[PDB]
Amino acid sequence: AFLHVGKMGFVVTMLKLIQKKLLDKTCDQVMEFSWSALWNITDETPDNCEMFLNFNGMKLFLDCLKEFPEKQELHRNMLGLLGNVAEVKELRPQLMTSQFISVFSNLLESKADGIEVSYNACGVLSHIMFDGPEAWGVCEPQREEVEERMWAAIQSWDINSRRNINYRSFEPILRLLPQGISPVSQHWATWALYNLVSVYPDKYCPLLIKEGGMPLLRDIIKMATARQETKEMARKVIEHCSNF
Amino acid sequence: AFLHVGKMGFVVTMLKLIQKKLLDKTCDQVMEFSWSALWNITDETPDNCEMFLNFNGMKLFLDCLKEFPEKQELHRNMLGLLGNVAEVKELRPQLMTSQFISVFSNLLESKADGIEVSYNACGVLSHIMFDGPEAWGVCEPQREEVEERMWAAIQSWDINSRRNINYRSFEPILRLLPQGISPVSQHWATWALYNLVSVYPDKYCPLLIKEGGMPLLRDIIKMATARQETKEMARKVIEHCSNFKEEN
Repeated sequence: AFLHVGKMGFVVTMLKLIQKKLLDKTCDQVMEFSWSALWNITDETPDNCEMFLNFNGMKLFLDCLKEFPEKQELHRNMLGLLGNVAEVKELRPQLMTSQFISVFSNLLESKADGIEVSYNACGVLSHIMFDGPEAWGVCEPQREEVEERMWAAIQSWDINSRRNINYRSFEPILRLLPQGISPVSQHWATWALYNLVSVYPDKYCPLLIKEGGMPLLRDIIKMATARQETKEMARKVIEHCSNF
Repeated sequence: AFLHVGKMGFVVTMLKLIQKKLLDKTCDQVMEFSWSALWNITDETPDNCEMFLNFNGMKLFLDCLKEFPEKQELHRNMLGLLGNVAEVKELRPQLMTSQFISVFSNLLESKADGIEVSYNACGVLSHIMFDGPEAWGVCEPQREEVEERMWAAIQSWDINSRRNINYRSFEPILRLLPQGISPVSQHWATWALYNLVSVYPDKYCPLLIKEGGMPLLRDIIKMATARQETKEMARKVIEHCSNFKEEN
């Protein structure tokens, strides 16, 4: 258990501490904990994502990225937090700026913490791209260029990567499967499931099955808008889950 | 998504800051931050609980309690942390000393931060009681005296108490339902659910339902050996949850 984050204003407490550490130019264990705490308290918790944005958290994120460009765990934790923010459809419009899209697109090539920074940045963009081209009112980083960078990132990851992430539910990922608005978001989501059932089948195969992932992946194989590579990946995900 | 992983260097860093603030005799925001950070990182994370104990956490706890006997926020943070430690079965043997049991039992009557200190002390003791009488050994006070104080504490709390707690999973509470070793621990766990579904149904009815709490509570009501007062609380939880699905 933990305290009541809303009543205690814990999101604000963390962001104030991050601001103090950033001014002292220190990325120590306390700085990294503060971001790790924000990542963890925003999991499936939109009110905490909303409070992060309303307390100017995006500015602290960008300033920390620039002041600490080689701090890999810091980058992982910050991008995990933003991955949770990006799952909230009502908050995504706040991510649709050239400043923010450029950062996420640039992080697709990050080699920090193995694949975690690239993966979480691709997740952020996958939820953004799911809203369709009308939602992309940003002129610089063109949508098609970011999309091609997302395909490049996904294909570059080792499918047997061990991972510094966990999911209590696959529902935000599964929501990217039954749609043709954004094939790249569907491909990211299929890769996410494939990697997890490949490397951690005992935890993630039962999770994927219980939440209805199998019919969703079968539908991908029959889906006109899905790319050949996504259909091939989806059949293999079914493959490992049936063995289970 | 989330990441709940042990971090030896951070547990060590937090314990060192607490020890420093202890020597300074100052329970400032940093002292509260450090204990609340330990509470946060032990949530659903047994590895950080194990590291806390390996790096002398119990002595720091006792010393902070003795140095700062009226600081309610500190007590709430420390007992929150210990509540997470006590969920780990392999770590509970390290809590079985007369020194620690007396401290926890004497917190059952605490009025610090509403009910939070008394509630978390009772939770620590509920997981301890679940281990049975052999684990208690010759620890003092006697196991039956502590059990009676736990019953009394539970009945003293307002069932509609507002709370300074959050659960992301009820797993450690549900673990105390399908067992007959410790009736008081089953009662504490049923109370914990009853309070949360009474006061925060929109959050906790869906969690309890999704995590399989309904069959466990139904089983308590059908168990011939369960205490009627616990059966009636379990029934009220089922009633509240069944009502919840109606509204939605």
